[PDB]
Amino acid sequence: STLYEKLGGTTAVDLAVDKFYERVLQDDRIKHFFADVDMAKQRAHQKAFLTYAFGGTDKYDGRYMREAHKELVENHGLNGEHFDAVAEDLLATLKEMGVPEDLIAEVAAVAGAPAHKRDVLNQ
Ligand code: HEM
Ligand SMILES: O=S([O-])[O-]
Repeated sequence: STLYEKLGGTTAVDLAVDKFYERVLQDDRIKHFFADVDMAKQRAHQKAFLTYAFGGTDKYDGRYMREAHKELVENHGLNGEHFDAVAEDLLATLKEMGVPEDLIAEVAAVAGAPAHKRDVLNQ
């Protein structure tokens, strides 16, 4: 039911979040969206993205998502291409960790949920 059950406990979740953070950090498509934020904050974001994706959606109200990403949309040019890149990066990380493909699809449908994409992009 929770993230730690899905992935096999606290080490495993740390592994997932660290790998995801590392991949986004190296991704020239999206790294500039975090340029005005420190490294702990960037990590906390990848944790939040992953947590959401695994189905702790309820922590993140769409109204809060709209507001949280508004400056990205208005000031950094955030668009659907960038959105898809973060989601892609998560799935690549999970695949590298050995996460079963059925779990990967579950999380991909949540991470790329049209309602969430609309909120994040302020559409
Ligand atoms: C998609 C699954 C998605 C969610 C969920 C999400 C959450 C989220 C929250 C809760 C914050 C607020 C953090 C705070 O402490 O104020 C937040 C912040 C930022 N996000 Fe995000 N976010 C999701 C998706 C995306 C995507 C696709 C991008 C693309 C670059 C992105 C970016 C950012 C940025 C930048 C911030 C602000 C900096 C930060 O505080 O981390 N998010 N997001
Ligand atoms: O231990 S938490 O900051 O991923």
